[PDB]
Amino acid sequence: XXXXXXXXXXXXXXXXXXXXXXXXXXGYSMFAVGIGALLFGYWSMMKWNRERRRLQIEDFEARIALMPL
Amino acid sequence: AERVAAFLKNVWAKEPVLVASFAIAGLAVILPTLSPYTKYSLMINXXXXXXXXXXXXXXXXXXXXXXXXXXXXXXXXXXX
Repeated sequence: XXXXXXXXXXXXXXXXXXXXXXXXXXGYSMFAVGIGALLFGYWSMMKWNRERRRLQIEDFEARIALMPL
Repeated sequence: AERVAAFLKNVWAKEPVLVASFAIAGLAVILPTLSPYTKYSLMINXXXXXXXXXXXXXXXXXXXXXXXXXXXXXXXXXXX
C-alpha cells in the first residue's frame, strides 16, 4: 500500500463570514448616560461653589476686621 | 412640517456636528433670561466686599448701628 497526503473535511473552516458586530452602545442609550453625566456634573459642581461663598466672605472679612494692619 | 422636522434630520445625516453647534449655543442665550435663579448670583457678587469698609458720620440716620452683631442696613442672609 502506498501512503500519500490525506484529506480532512469535518467543518471546512467556514469561509467568508462577518465577525464584526455592534456591542455595548446602541445609540439612544449612550445619550441618556451622556446628558445624564452632564446633569449630575453641573449640579454637584455648583454646590461646592456655594460652599466656597461661605469661605469667600469670611476670608475678606479678615482685612476689614484688622485695621491696626 | 416643512422645515421644523423635515430639514432638521438632513443636518443629522450630513455633517452631524452642526446640530450641536446651534443647539447648545442657542440654549446659552435663552436660559439666562427666563430661569428664576440668575438674579441670586448678582446679589452675592455685590455683597462680597473687595475693599475695606468706610465709616460715615452719623447725624439722624435710619438702619445704621455699630460693628457688633445687630440688625443694621440689610446684611446678607441668602442661603446660610
